Amino acid sequence: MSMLVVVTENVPPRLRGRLAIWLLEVRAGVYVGDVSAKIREMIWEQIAGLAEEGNVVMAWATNTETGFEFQTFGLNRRTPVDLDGLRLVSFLPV
Amino acid sequence: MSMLVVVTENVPPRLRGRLAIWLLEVRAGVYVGDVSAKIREMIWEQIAGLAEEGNVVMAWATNTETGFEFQTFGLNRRTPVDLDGLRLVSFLPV
Amino acid sequence: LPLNPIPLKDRVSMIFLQYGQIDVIDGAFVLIDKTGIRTHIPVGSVACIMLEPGTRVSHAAVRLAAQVGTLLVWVGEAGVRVYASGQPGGARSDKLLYQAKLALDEDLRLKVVRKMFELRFGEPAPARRSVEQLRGIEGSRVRATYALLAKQYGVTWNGRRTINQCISAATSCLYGVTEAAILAAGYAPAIGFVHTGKPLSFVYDIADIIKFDTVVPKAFEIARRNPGEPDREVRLACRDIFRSSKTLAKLIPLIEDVLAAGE
Amino acid sequence: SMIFLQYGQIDVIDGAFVLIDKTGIRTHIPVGSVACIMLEPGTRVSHAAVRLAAQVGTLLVWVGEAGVRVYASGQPGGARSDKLLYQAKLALDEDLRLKVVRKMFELRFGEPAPARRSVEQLRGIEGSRVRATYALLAKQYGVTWNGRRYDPKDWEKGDTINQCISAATSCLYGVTEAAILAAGYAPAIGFVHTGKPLSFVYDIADIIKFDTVVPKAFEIARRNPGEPDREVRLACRDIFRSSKTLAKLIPLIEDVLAAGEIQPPA
Amino acid sequence: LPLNPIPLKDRVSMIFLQYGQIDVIDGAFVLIDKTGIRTHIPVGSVACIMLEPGTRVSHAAVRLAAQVGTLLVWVGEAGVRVYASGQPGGARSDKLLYQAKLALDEDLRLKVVRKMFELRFGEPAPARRSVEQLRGIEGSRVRATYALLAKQYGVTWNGRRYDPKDWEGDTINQCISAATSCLYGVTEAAILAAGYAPAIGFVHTGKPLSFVYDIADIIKFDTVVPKAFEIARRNPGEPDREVRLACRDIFRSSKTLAKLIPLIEDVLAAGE
Amino acid sequence: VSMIFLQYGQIDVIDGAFVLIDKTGIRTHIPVGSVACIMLEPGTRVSHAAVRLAAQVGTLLVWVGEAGVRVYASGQPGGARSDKLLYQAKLALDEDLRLKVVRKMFELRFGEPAPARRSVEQLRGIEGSRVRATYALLAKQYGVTWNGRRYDPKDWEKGDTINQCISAATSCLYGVTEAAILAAGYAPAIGFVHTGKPLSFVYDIADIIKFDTVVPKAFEIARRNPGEPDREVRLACRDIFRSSKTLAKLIPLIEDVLAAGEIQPPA
DNA sequence: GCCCCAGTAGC
DNA sequence: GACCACCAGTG
DNA sequence: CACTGGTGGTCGCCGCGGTTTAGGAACACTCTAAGATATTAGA
DNA sequence: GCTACTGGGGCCGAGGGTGTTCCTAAACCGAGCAGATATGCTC
Repeated sequence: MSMLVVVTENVPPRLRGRLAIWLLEVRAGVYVGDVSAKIREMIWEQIAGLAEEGNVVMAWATNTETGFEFQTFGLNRRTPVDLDGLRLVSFLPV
Repeated sequence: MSMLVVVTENVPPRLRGRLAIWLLEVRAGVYVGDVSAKIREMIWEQIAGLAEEGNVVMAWATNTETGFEFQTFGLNRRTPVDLDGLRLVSFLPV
Repeated sequence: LPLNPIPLKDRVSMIFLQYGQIDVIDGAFVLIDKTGIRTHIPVGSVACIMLEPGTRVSHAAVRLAAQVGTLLVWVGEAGVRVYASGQPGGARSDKLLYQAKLALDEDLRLKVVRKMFELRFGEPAPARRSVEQLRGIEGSRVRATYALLAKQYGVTWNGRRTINQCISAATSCLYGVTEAAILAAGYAPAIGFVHTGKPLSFVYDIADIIKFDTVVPKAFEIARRNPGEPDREVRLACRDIFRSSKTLAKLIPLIEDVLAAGE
Repeated sequence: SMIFLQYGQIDVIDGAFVLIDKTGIRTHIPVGSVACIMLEPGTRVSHAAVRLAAQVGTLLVWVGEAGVRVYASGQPGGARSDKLLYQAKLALDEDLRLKVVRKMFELRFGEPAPARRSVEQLRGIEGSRVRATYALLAKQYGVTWNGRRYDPKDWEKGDTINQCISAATSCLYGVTEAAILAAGYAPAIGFVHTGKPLSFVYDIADIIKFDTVVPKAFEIARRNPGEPDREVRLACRDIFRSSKTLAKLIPLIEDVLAAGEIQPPA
Repeated sequence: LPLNPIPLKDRVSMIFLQYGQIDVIDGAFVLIDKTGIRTHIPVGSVACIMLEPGTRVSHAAVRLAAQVGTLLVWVGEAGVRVYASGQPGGARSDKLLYQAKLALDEDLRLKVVRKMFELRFGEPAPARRSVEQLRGIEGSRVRATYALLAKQYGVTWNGRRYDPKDWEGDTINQCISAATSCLYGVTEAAILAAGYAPAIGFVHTGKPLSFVYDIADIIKFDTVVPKAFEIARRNPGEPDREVRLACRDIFRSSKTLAKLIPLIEDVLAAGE
Repeated sequence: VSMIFLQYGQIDVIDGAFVLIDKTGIRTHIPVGSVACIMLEPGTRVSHAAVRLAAQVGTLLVWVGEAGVRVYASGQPGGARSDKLLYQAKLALDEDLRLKVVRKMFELRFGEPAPARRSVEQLRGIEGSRVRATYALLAKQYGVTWNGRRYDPKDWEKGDTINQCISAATSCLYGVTEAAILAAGYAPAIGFVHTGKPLSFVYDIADIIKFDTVVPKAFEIARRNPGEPDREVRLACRDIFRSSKTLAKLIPLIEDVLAAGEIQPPA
């Protein structure tokens, strides 16, 4: 049971309702909750199955060095990058 | 040491850079991190002193029934509501 | 996508809804009030949803709540249970057939009754007593326990029918979560051993085993304070009691421990 | 002793279940008139209606069109424990189990089951005759049959006839499960099928499965329409409405269980 | 609003940056690529930022890093330390006066050296030995520890060469230099942040980072070098990234950042 | 100890030399051994090669404000040479050398030697009295209203114009002084009159020249009363430091103040 | 030369 | 009668 | 990129051998020289 | 609502007697019946 945040963008309303089934949507396309690893894998299954055009980013609490991890689906100007193991986000130009 | 999420809306660039000092901006106005209680309350002081016109919501991991708690600054169409202790979000009409 | 349920220990205890129509929007369980305020509800992340008078649930909402394993419970006056809707085939055949097998055999039924008696009260049940005799003993001790807590919390008590309001609200919440757990594990709520006949007999047994631990005395406290809004304080205290005691996580091992007496 | 409601609000007027549709036609329903209310899509029930149904014991069941699916039901798990313990008594005793299975065989096919056969032997005869019936339907309706092939993951990557058969069987499990719930029995307690939460549904549905339900799947298979699953679902809906199969399944259930020679409840 | 550093224990150990100009945008530490790709660096949440060849830091960037107490370390080949921008006047008077007090007295100096020996090898140092003698004993122990770890992990081992002009299929020495360089980085950051002087050493002396070498060498072979040997046996395509990643994991598990300062206080506790 | 100030340009390496390319293209070629300390003013960007060269020849880099008004960062953090830090530390820990250094600070600040039979706290008292009289004298001479020195550290705007000017002046002075202490290679935390705080030595040396030019200029700006007084005081201290060569002159003053201990210098 | 801010388009 | 897909129009 | 308005189309996203096993702030202090000769403004 | 772009202005948010003390998949197994260089279908 760790903390979860799912940020959606350009996502069709099916995935938005489906995410609202389990997670609290505190801002447009920003969902937050507290789920286990299995439930998180199921929610990511929903994300991969229902977005189809938009981009989604999912982050959850862990025991890594930064204390959390995140994962992306689809393309966004903000793209994750690897720095010798540590994952950050970089903003691509136009 | 718990997970932290900050969603900003219509805040001046000062607050966005200040949040970029400690947290990872994974989407426009969406910051994620893992901080202590002191660092969290400091970041909130930054939000209060630096937003001045926009709305911010901060959600951090806890050991409550929902596994997390959140607080808000400013006004948003999505407003927290109290249902017999459980805090949800309502989407107010125009 | 399948949209399968979440384990019961992972979700929130209970949510109360009032005076609004309940719709499904883009797949979400939404509550709309007379003014137009839409309010999404994490239907999949709550054990059971309580519907108060004034709610108007739609078909797709009942289907949706059913698919995510979230028991709907219509309650009326003072939160007393009126009706309920859940999964139509959400009974596990091995658990159901084991329970019914224990219920058919008179010997195993006596074993289960003695187990419930020995779990509700610290002392073992009196030996060589039939089912009805143990039922009467447990009933007399229930009356003496209600009167005992009544003297401890200092409220006038003429029998189990303000105090009946608080007791009915808290015990009604416990019956709600207990019914949700019973349906979730696959057992039948109508097949009871101590209580019989009523369609929620097993819920009355399992929940009555543990209601006097923390649920009833808190209702006596709220009954003595007697605030202007008793139901809300009772609900709050019920959620804190369910979270602190982790009742939802230890309800199923209580059922399996009771039915384990059948060897 | 039951009624389907759709496309309207279910409210209470003078102690009666009133159904107010879109055109304003109110359907007043006295309490003693129906034992179950089958709620179809497009219905919204009020709190007073659920309160009335509760205070008179009416069974509410949220279903699809004509009971093609069973989405939810009031008194979940079973309201009457006597009928549940009755069915369980019939299923735990091996002798009564074989009696009920034999009655299922004699009601499914005209001839009685071969004498002194166990449950697994009757299951083998049943499966073999089901194979021959698949072949017979294939030759009669003139469709190429390769077997009962279906991949549980990719529905689209499957044979069209197996899609039609699958949709037809799903609708049949719908009406059947609705009938078992209306009668007041547990869908999981089965005699030929056992273990899964809808075993009884599989048995009772298997009694009549190849009577105009699966043959309708082969019929829709001949035409090869654009969306065979929808055509099969709607065809099954129409057959359930005309043939009144839901209403006629309850006596079948009561007799199948009645073959146990044990006093049924009332 | 003021901007203050967060405790070192709550930080990520290290970040390596290369081939881009480091600017400050809206008060943020930003790494801009030659292609225009901006990459924000959470400078306040890192203990060291290693700057590889290709980086062009701005005045505002160096100021900002020093303000949130994040050490800047310009780094050469195999992660070796070249330079370091840090917090000016960031040393505590009581701490620095205690350290210098211990270094000025010869007896207290030998006390601190013996404490470093006992904490490094577990067993107390031989009695009636000078600083040069404990330095030679320490040298032999280090040599035999390198050889022993080499035979354990099964790595070709000859010399422990520091000069990179000796590595022309010699990856083990590169891994040792990179790992120990990461440790030297976080240890220097811990010493500066704690308020001590990195130049005032006891075992190592005359070097500009003698205290860093002492404290880091106390806990070097506990976790950091064996990991370098593990990376060395599994011949990698990019040894630097593997060694950095492994050192990061080691720092998280062994809680090195949180245990550095109390180790320093335990070392300097030799003289009352 | 030579030094050079650089602003508004890119610092790169050409032919083993520090080249500085400014906004207009003026390349400043700097031989590698021509300067011991580079003061990086606002607007400068340092390439990795430059830091590598300065590192390999031991050049101290300091990121400062204009003319040394603030000290933001510095290379060789904490101190690169242990001999100087242990020299200053030995002077501070021994009370006799401490009182010698303090007496040299007194004699250099005013001109007259302090009285012989005096302790450290007594010299602190004489200093306090004389700076009180100096506050009154400067206030009466420039004709600005004086009601004391105190202020509110929790809010800068809740204070006198004169206290704001004085505080800004002493701030810039602490900048240039700290820059000097770092360029000489000594510890800004090891003080003799001031003790305990991480910039005690900066306060010590700063007190020597505090009331010669910067505080008089603070009373001048306070008398003129501009719109933004802190910016005017800071720019004035910037011009004073540039024209009077305050940074360069501060270092030999440090070397003398420490040399008063009659103990062999590091060299 | 580096960086913040204000205003104004643009999607 | 309840719900969804679609296709834009605006800030 | 999110929210919203209207219209036309659906009533849905299935398949069932059964069972066992794999750290700040507060206070408490020096000292001086002027001068309310006590107390105080400065370090 | 976020992002980009372009002039215009500034190089900037401090102050310092000191030191203590306290606040769930797979493997295994039943049947019939067609029809057979046997397994294959079906339950």
